[PDB]
Amino acid sequence: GETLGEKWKKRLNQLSRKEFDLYKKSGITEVDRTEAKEGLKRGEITHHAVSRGSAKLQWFVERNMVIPEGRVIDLGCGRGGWSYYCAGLKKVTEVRGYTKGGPGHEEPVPMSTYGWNIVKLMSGKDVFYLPPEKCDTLLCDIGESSPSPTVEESRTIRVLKMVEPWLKNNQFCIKVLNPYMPTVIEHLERLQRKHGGMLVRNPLSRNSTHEMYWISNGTGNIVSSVNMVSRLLLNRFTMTYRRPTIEKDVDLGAGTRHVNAEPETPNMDVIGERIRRIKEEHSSTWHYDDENPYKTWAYHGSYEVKATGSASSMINGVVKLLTKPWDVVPTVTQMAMTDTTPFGQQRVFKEKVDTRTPKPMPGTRKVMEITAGWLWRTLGRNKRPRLCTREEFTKKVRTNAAMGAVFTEENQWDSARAAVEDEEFWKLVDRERELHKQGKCGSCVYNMMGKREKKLGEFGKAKGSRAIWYMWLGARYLEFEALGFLNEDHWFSRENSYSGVEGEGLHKLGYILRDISKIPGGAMYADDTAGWDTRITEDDLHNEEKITQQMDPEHRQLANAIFKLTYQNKVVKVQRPTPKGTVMDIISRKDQRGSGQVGTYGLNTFTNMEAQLIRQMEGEGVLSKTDLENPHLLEKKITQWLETKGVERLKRMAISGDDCVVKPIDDRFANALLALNDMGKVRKDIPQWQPSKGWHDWQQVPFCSHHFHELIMKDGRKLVVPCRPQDELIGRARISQGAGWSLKETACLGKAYAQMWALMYFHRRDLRLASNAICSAVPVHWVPTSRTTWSIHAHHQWMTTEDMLTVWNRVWIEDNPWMEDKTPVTTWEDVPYLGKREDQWCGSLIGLTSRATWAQNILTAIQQVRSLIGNEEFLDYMPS
Amino acid sequence: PELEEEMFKKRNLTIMDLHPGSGKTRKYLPAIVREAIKRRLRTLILAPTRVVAAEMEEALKGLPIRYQTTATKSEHTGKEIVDLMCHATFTMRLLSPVRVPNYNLIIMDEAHFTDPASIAARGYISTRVGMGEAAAIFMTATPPGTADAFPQSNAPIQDEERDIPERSWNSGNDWITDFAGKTVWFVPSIKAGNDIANCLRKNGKKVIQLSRKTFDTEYQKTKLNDWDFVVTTDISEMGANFKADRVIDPRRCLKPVILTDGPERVILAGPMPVTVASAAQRRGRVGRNPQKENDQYIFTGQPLNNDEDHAHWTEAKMLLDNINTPEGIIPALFEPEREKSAAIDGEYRLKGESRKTFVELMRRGDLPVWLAHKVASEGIKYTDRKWCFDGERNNQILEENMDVEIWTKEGEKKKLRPRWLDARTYSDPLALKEFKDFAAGRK
RNA sequence: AGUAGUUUGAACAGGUUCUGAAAAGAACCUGUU
Ligand SMILES: Nc1ncnc2c1ncn2[C@@H]1O[C@H](CSCC[C@H](N)C(=O)O)[C@@H](O)[C@H]1O
Ligand SMILES: Nc1ccn([C@@H]2O[C@H](COP(=O)(O)OP(=O)(O)O)[C@@H](O)[C@H]2O)c(=O)n1
Ligand SMILES: Nc1ccn([C@@H]2O[C@H](COP(=O)(O)OP(=O)(O)O)[C@@H](O)[C@H]2O)c(=O)n1
Ligand SMILES: [Mn+2]
Ligand SMILES: [Mn+2]
Ligand SMILES: [Mn+2]
Ligand SMILES: [Zn+2]
Ligand SMILES: [Zn+2]
Repeated sequence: GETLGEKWKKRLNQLSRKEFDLYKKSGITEVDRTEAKEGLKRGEITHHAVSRGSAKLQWFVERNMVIPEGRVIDLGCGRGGWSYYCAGLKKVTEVRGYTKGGPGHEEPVPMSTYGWNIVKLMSGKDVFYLPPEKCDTLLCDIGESSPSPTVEESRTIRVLKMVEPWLKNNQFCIKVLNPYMPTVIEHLERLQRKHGGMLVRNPLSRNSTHEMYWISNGTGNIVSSVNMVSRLLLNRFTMTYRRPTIEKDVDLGAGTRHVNAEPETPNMDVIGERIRRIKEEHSSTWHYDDENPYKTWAYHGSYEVKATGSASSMINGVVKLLTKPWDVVPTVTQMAMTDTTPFGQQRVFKEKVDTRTPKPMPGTRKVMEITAGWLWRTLGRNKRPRLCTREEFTKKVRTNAAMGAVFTEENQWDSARAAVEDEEFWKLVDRERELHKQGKCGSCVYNMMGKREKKLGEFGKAKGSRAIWYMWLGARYLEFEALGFLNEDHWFSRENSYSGVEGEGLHKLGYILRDISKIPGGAMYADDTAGWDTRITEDDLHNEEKITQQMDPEHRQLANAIFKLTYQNKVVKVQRPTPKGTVMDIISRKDQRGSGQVGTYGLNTFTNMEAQLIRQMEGEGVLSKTDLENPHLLEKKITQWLETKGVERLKRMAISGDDCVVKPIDDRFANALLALNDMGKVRKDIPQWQPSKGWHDWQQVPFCSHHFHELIMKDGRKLVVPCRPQDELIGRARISQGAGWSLKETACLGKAYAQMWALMYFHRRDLRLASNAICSAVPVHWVPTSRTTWSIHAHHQWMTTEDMLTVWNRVWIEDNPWMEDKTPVTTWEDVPYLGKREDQWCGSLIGLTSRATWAQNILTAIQQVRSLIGNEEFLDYMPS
Repeated sequence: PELEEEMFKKRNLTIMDLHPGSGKTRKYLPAIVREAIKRRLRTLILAPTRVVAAEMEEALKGLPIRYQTTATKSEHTGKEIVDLMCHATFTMRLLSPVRVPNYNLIIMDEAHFTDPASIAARGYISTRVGMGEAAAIFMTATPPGTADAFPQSNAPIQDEERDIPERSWNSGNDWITDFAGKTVWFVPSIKAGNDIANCLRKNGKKVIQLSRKTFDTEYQKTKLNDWDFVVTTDISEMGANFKADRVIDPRRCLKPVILTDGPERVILAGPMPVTVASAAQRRGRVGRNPQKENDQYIFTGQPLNNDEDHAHWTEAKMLLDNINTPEGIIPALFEPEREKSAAIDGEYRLKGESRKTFVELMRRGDLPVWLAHKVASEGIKYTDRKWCFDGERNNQILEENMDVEIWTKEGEKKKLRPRWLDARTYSDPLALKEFKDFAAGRK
């Protein structure tokens, strides 16, 4: 039969030039290209898209229909709009485009838009003969229109047969020029049955073409979508002309990107023994998998395991029934637990962990070496490195700490307490230490898991946030013995490091920030590195190792063994889901931070201290672009700057891991991104070369997920208090580990959340009201013993308002060094609130009708929860 | 009530086109649900309004059904595979970020219903059926393409074109009160119904008022035999079993209409004839007893099938293009609804953040679909309320022939002057109050 | 106008409970990097 598309084509073929020119743009969407075209004529090579295809691809990318990632292959790249647009996406590490070129065809145009250094466009290539390659994203935009539908059908079938071998469980966006002929439809249905995806019409396409796009992230009925497009195009013939919807063109930015995908080369003289032992252990099911996804890691083998991790959340009934106005707030109701199943772990690995960062230039490496040496000498001015003993480890280790056993001889203890109590555990530790003394490692392997925390998501799940690495308990003891003095001697406390905040406590951090705000200088900057532990190069690993020059020979041998055999040569076990089940892959990597090591916090703080010192250097003019490119950079200038003012510059910073607050002497620090981006510390949520934003009020500076407000009490005393968006707190309090609904067996957890709100976030009106309501709706004689169990102390009320006020007075008055006066507060009415405007800006719902109704009729909800729990003893917390 | 097996297999969409009173709600639906329970199929049932859901619940006694509608009670255990809800509830859950079950069978009563969410749900259901992942039964007596305003009934009906009054009447109109049996009067608004029922109670006739505001109490009272008049809006024009004797249908209503005419806006176009489907459904509420042949239908004009410029086609496309599921389905319209120019011509898919703002504006702000889409497609966040004051001076909201002026939540006095005009935000006093609350930041 | 509803790492901080004459030990919970 005659399809609607064929009728549309017949109609289109018989339009005069005037009516065709009106029809082709009737009601379509269209980008404004005048300024971009004028710039492209004048040779401008930044900020401009080279064609209209960048907007077309952006339409699919912003609707999540295609998610370019990894290696991107652009078949028929033309001038390169799609490739140059994909260059700026953060998940893309390499773009390769193949266009035929020659007379009658577009040739690639060179540009310096954002990420241009990872783009390679090759002309003179006919993709119909180019052999398929492995790609993570494939973009095909090949096909030219002819007035004859049969010619277009043949061309479309040829393209569809060409692109098929390239597709293997990856992202794609493929132009189907003529999707309405029946044979093209049957081919497309078979292709979708094999590979997935969906046919989608782009509103930016003109009416003079029937082209559709086969995308990877979609489902639906192909015949129905083709029919819908045919009816749309046929209806466009007769309705009244409409001016096309102008929308502004995509800005592609400028500057290079600091990405690299070179493969890993294993040592096999350091890590060969561990891999041999692992292979010998699981010899029954040891195999080598060719479908492994590891690009920048070395892959050694796999073996079948039973999957661990979960992706479920439990609803906290008491908190949810007493926070009804937040049932409609997406930031509250979309909170879930992160996905720590092998699928989620593999996605986190593919995004963050399985990346590489380029080497710094020689000048950057020299500056880093000098700064690290000076910083290590400064940190150990009053302290000497020392060995930590088995007594301290036994005294410190948690009873339920993970054994993390990898080999069979390590798997005969149920708890860490039993292991450190046993005498065979220390014999295993002694043999591995004797191996370490000879410069060899045989049993230090990293188990990898996902962090289980609360995060915004959708459909009941959240994206995995990070990877946690940890060795066996004996290996953890060995690294504690070698490097645990950094934590036990408080090397990164504020007193010793001048910029660390180790051992301070969240509620006391704002005072520190206030103390930083009184130092003369520019604004206050707070930048977070995107995936900090994955940006750790081998250069700053050696710079962290440099601490071993202050140790004694035996301690130096042990610390060198830990640094070189386990921190700079890491063998990891990571789970992966396969069609046959779940496998454990043995992979290897040399440069990264294994978050979960004993020196994670301290070495993170050290590396960030030196990175921010170098950024202050660059902002003050001591470092220039030519100094950073110099293989023979002079050390005298850097050493002079350090010995003259390094401690004063350290006093301007507050460092906690990759969180930093810096108040430099001027605002050139905002634009000093050369060294910072060259060291690999690429900031998050911002283009790599955009200047950073500085705060002029210290009360808005984010630090450790909080900002800090200065409250004034009735008696005139000041108080710096932590605060965050209220939706985060309410959403986090409403979910827990587990699955399903839960009312009676999570009431004490809700009461604990209420106590935490009363202590840290007493200044938020909604939070204090909700905490009092939750406390009034929880039986007063229950005392929790776990997250779900409780005991009944019938003789004692657990935490009354008087007990909470006593705790508040202890925390904020008695134990607060920053309040000289020490008069205790007698009533909750003297405990202050944020200003109403400040409360509203930080996410409060005060001033809303639903909040007013909830506050007025709160006793009804409290009684409802009371009746739901049962007939228990209850106490009223609500102020009179 | 024999059921063909072919309606229970995937890729099959069954249209059931029986005339009103044939037994679709009370005979065929219980049998289909029983057979779906027997075959262990995850089943969804979709009622247009709450009176239809009440009729289903009455006709589904003794079956395990997990009702998800406010009208009915709730005693679900957890072993139910059948859910019951409304068209709008299903569509707004499809637009929400909470996952909905993969139903193996979907039954939709009154599949002609032209609420934008009903059309979006029909499109989604037909798309899922076309993928071979579900089977559907669409139950409707007046399907698309209906031109018969007088369909077949159980018993003959006397159709008379008298002149129905609009407001209360001091005298005359003896034909109204002289009737002996029960009468169902359809009114276009709750206020007109209030006036009419006051006039009717003035004449010693006790009257029940049905509306969405009084349904919860008044519907069960209607299920008695005491009453003599039911003055109602179109909440009960579909599927309502009243056991009445006369229907009074003025066949007039207000419809949202999108006007381009320079700046695009939405107006509540003045009193127009209802569509043929609406008139036929209203007439079908009487003449359902094969034992009563004296049933009367009194109307005051002719219906119109000119249903082309109405805003619900555009709004249905806006809802359908923004359905968010874990599998990323791109749905298409139900096939008989593809012949509408305004539905087929829309490309309304929004990018992620804009889509989230769109859903937030519809669900929290209670804005109409058109206005919510217009605001979201500009990249305006939910809490940003500047667009309510940035409009041209012609878009000034008047009340009592005076400019509406509000106190924002940030302590400022501003004139209500929205950038986009939707007549449904300031038509009734309650709508104006809700929109003032939204513009003030109190919603 | 009308209609429908939100469905088992490392470092640290604080709190709680029990033991203890106090120190101190034991267990749990929340949070930060
Ligand atoms: N057989 C073939 N092999 C390789 N390239 C081809 C080809 N047939 C056509 N092409 C190229 O494919 C291009 C299609 S247009 C690509 C537009 C691009 N997305 C942009 O935004 O600039 C044409 O320039 C043509 O040169
Ligand atoms: N729960 C956590 C959080 C952070 N960290 C460390 O702190 C680093 C930075 O923390 P972060 O919260 O800013 O996350 P990223 O910047 O790494 O994405 C991480 O890379 C980890 O090394 C950790 O060890 N455990
Ligand atoms: N309690 C009731 C309700 C309806 N009925 C009758 O049953 C017939 C079919 O009812 P129905 O609700 O299934 O009608 P349709 O949904 O098919 O239009 C009608 O003639 C009703 O009048 C009845 O006899 N007793
Ligand atoms: Mn970071
Ligand atoms: Mn951080
Ligand atoms: Mn019915
Ligand atoms: Zn070792
Ligand atoms: Zn705040």
